[PDB]
Amino acid sequence: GIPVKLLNEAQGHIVSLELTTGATYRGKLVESEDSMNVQLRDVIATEPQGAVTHMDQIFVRGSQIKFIVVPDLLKNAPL
Amino acid sequence: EHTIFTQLKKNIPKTRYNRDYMLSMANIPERIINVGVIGPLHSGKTSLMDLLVIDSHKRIPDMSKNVELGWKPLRYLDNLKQEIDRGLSIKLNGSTLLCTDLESKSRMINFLDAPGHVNFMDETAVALAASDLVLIVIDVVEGVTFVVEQLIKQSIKNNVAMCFVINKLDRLILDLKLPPMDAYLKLNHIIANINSFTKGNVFSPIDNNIIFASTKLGFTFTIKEFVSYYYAHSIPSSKIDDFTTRLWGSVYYHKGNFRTKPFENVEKYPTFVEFILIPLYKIFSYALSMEKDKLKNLLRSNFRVNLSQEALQYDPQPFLKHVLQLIFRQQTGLVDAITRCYQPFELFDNKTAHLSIPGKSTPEGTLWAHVLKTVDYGGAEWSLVRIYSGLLKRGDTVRILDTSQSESREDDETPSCEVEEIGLLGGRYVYPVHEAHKGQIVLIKGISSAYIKSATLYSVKSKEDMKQLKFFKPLDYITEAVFKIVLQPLLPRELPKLLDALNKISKYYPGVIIKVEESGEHVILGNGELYMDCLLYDLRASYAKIEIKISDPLTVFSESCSNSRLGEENLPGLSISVAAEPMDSKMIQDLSRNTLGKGQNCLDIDGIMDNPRKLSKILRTEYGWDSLASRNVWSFYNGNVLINDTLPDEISPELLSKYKEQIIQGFYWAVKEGPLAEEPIYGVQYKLLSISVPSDVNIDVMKSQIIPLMKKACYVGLLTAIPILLEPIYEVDITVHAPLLPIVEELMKKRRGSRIYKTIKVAGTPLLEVRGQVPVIESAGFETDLRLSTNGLGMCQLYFWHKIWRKVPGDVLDKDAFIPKLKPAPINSLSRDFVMKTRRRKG
Amino acid sequence: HSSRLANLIDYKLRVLTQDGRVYIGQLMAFDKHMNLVLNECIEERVVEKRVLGLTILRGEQILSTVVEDKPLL
Amino acid sequence: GKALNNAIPGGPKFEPLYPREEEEDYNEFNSIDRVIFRVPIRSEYKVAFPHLYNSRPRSVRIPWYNNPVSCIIQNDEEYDTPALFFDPSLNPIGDFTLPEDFAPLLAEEEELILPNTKDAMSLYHSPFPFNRTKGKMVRAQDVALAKKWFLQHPDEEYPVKVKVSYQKLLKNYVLNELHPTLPTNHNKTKLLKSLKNTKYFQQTTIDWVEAGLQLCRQGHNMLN
Amino acid sequence: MVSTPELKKYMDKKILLNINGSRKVAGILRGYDIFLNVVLDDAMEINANNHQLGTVIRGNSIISLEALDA
RNA sequence: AAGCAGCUUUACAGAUCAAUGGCGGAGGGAGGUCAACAUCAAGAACUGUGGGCGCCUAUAGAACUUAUAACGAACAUGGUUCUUGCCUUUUACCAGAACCAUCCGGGUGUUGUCUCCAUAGAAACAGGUAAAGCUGUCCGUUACUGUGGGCUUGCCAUAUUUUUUGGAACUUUUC
Ligand SMILES: Nc1nc2c(ncn2[C@@H]2O[C@H](COP(=O)(O)OP(=O)(O)OP(=O)(O)O)[C@@H](O)[C@H]2O)c(=O)[nH]1
Ligand SMILES: [Mg+2]
Repeated sequence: GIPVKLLNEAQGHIVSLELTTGATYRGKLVESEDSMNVQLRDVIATEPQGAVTHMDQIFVRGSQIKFIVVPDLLKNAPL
Repeated sequence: EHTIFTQLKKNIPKTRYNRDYMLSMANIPERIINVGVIGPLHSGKTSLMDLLVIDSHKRIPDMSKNVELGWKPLRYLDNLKQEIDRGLSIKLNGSTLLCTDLESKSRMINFLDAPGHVNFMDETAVALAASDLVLIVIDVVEGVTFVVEQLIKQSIKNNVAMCFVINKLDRLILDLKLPPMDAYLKLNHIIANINSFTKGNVFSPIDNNIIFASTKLGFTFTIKEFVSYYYAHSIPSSKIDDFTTRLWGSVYYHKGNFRTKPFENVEKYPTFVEFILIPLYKIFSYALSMEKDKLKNLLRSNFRVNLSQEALQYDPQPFLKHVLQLIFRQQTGLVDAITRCYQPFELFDNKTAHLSIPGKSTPEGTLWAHVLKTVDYGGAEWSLVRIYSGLLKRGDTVRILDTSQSESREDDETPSCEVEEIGLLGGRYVYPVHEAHKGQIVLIKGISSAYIKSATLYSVKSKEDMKQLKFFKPLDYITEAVFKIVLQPLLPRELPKLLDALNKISKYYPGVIIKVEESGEHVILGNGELYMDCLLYDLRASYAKIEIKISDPLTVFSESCSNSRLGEENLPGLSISVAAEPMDSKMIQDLSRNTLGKGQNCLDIDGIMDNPRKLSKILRTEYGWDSLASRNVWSFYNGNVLINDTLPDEISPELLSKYKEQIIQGFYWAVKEGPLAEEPIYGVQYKLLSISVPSDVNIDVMKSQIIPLMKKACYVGLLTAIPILLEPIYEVDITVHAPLLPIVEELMKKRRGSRIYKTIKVAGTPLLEVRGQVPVIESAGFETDLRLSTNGLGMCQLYFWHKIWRKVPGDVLDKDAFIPKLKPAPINSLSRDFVMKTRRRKG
Repeated sequence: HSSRLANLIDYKLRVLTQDGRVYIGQLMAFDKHMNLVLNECIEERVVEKRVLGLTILRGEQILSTVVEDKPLL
Repeated sequence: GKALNNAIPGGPKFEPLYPREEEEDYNEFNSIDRVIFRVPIRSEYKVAFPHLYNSRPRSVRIPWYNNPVSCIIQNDEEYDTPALFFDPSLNPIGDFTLPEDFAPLLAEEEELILPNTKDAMSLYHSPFPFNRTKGKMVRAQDVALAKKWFLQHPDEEYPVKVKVSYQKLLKNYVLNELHPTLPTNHNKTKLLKSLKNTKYFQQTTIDWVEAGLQLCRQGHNMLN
Repeated sequence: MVSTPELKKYMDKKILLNINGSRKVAGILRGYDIFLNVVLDDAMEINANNHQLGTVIRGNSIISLEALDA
């Protein structure tokens, strides 16, 4: 399915996302999955409060993701 | 700027993925990749890159109607006139290509097409220091011969990942006409024989490290591929991944179930044969033999393909290709294994550490790059580089250095040049580039002037970062030149132009050694006949227009001995006594092999910087070496090992420790030359038996004194040592038919050494692989003799490996034996002849 | 099936999510889980707006779908 | 071979094409005292590598090198042996199950071998005319049957009489190839097509022999 | 399915886990699972009162996993 | 790869029997041992001319490249200028070069014919170029149904941890 391949193609670029938690994470993406797992670096979190933090490495569960936000050149990619 | 790009895009025959998304993918380091392609003669390299390019560009201007039907194989990445007229790849040329995959996630890839000829092995090394992983292409008919052995060996030594591509299977079925059961056994024999020489990793079609392709008919296979596009539709998806495992390896399925049992019941074939080989042979026999009306039904029924009657009218061959490229689509199976086989973290640190030394600091935050090849394109000359760190842009001032100046290790240390333009290599075209990103191999204009052969390139803003950075070691070429020719210009007034051209040669040709003598004659050292023939054509045509005179093919020799010393200073306060010893063959072979001593391998002497307890531990451990001598080992040479043995070493160790550097410079100076022919010395050990120094030494011991005295003592020490003259020997790889074996034998008997090392039945083909050894002075016109005498059946490759120098049977100095002039000398004295002949050139 | 879903392709859509937020933009890619990809997106949390760009939503998160405008040339 | 005035033992010999061999000089470069003498340096070497074993080559074309040395096998004696057959010249060299319905897609035919596939794979390697099923028409004197015979080796057994003929035919072939014409005429329409026109001619059919006899009487009457 | 995650590089190293209910744990990484169930040794709570325990954390719960020292 | 449904058509009974919309048609097919007239290796890019709306197409000239890929898997003669034998010279020649020609052939386009063959017709009208449904009108089925064909389709069927058989439900305070 194409909605997963687009993700794999944004590996390397910087990504923004939203979780069921309520917070948004922003950073370079290293690995993804068909599940929608993620592996990122130099993340800059921002919760409901506005509280910023730093997280060196992160793994996720896709189930917990609401939606992603992806770079602009990834609209000319082949489907 | 923008305008120049507007004229340059019109030359480029555009693309299906255009340039924007591929140029966009360059930022992420884990994205893209770099890959070289290597193999023997005519393995399908350049035609495989042909496949990737025709899957790349939508409209190529060069196609005749003939190449599109594929009667004559199209050659992309052979640009030059020599490459087309000769018929073989000469200079390496790459293609920057965005490739999708089965995962639909595309990546940029930098392909490097290396020549397959042995005389050009040097440039393959230039692709080794560049590529991250390498595709070794094997002929299913030829199988693997010694050159593949030494390719997977050099490959695994240089810390690059290996993909194996078994090519020309259509030559397996069509030419040799093997049944399925025998063809599977043949591929399996090739796989076992490629696995035998690899240590620590076993391959198998199941592990996706082996790829079955035919570049002519233009198809490519991995088992995951041919399973995914077809058998994945038919049966559920959870069973396919374990089905792939249940494909290879003796598994047999009777009806709907598989049992490893021998073949019990009746109708019996293996799974790989049943699901792959048999349907392939069916594709061929049906495409050729069957009525074209019948085939449409099998295409629609099985593969869901429909064809126009125009496709049904070609000829047997171009219709076969149209059917194969039709059924098996654009090749993402190759890109799958190329994507999987290279993981940057595990290999990369070992690969960069193998050159820049393992110590690393100042990560990222610096421009760090390595210049390998000076390429001749339509304009001028261009610099092929790999980008290890940092960002390049047009007009950037860049620091440059040379590999030898790096061997030597503030102000006066920095030559610098601006980067005028950076292209991506498009083979026949070049793509203009604003900015160069980490990991990608790019072309640059303006950097060539500061270097010859390899170069180290960096930009550093910090002092500590200047201190921590470590330069690239000089690129180790795969073969030593060894093939000697004396050029003069036909009209001496034209000497300067030739000079210029020669320098240009040394730039574009990494394996050439240009030496200027006393008389102005220009000695050129090159790998073989063909290589130096390309040298001479580019020298008379492209570069220098001067008509030139060429001498008779010759070779470089060496000096040795087989077993006391009195010496006197020009101001007789010094005395030198140095013994001369032959060396063990095991020690010689361990020195000639360049290694870090990893595993159980004997340590190379270049690691002497490690604790001499370790070096002495290696010497004593392997050779039973003398403990005192092992600890008294001083250094190695440009050449053999140097040791200090005497009591005054104990008497005045410090006074000698002041002269050690004098001895070590004047010594390299001495053995770099020689007493007989002024040629380097091979396999000769020295020990310093005595040293006598002036009294109170008032500026008395000096380099101008000790150095030429040590030099003379080494020379006459070699004279009293019963010296010998040394000749290099090619190892010969011949492929002939069985009934032609005696002829080859006589050929060997006719030349000089007549030494055949091995004779090997080539399994599955009517070919003999004959390994042998030939003197290089006799190697002239040997290939043509073999080819003519055998009426076009068979072939010869002369490769220089193990770098062995065999003794010349002639007496070393005997004025008595030599025979009249213009007569080839007798077998009894060939040493006196060669020595004298070089002597009257030296003076 | 999914015959209707292909018909929506390349139309500006109004997608309500479980959070209440509503995304808007064209539809480039579609899934069996109802993963939607959307181009030039804009949330309307509610007198509010934000510019995101390319957004990939999950199936869990999506509630309803509705065409805003016809397919663009 | 023509340009360098060095010929193959079985190839044709031409004139020099470059007049002056006259220059002969000893020198510190040339001197036989400084040159190591081994190998004959046969002329085949000068032709095989024209920029190396030959000094100052001129008007020389870059030769082809090293084709793969094809292995192809063929059986001329018994055709009863199958198309895929191992030839004597060749060196000796409980978990998961799915329904029985599926098979190899293309295997619904029992045997891949056909009566026409052996001759077909035998036509896959054939000279130009036969390997192509579609072509264009040529005049009878255009097709050259014996051209292939004198491009080959005389081998051994033949007498010198026919070998010299091989060399002569080769010489004529090389001259015919070396100097082409490539004429382009849009202007001329056939002397016969424009000739038949108007009154003085009429067109019919005749036996070939009768046409010959007519033409003979015409020639005789005209010379008389 | 069942992509065995890339936790080989964390084995036998200290960690700073976070779990559901804003509760977090330090420990040496012993072993991991398909579903990301974890084995930690020398487990210490972070309430700020740090209690030594000696533990198998469930996969579902896990939010993230960090490294204390580079 | 069967069936169902959807799509395309189809022999069609059809809604309309209007305005529509689609696909084709407003100059047939094949073959001339038929002729006339033009050209004619291919490609990027420079200059000039003409047409249509800076762009596109055609023609001419120059330079570069390809293996001069083979208008011809053929190859024959002559002239001039040079170099080789000639002693004679004429006829002819001997055997290499270069520049020219001539001759036997080929394909492509277009025009006018000839033979054999095809059934709707709307092949009807008016505009022009070097060309044509090129354009405008126009008409054949027809744009929405059911029977009959093909597929480009459903992707092929999972309630127990990463999406479609729910951790939801509910309350209260702040602005
Ligand atoms: N029969 C057969 N020959 C093949 C096939 N693929 C490649 N070849 C051989 O490869 C030759 C042409 O391939 P090239 O790519 O030009 O040669 P190459 O492999 O680049 O050789 P190098 O330039 O020396 O590396 C042909 O002469 C073929 O004999 C194949 O599928 N079948
Ligand atoms: Mg090649």
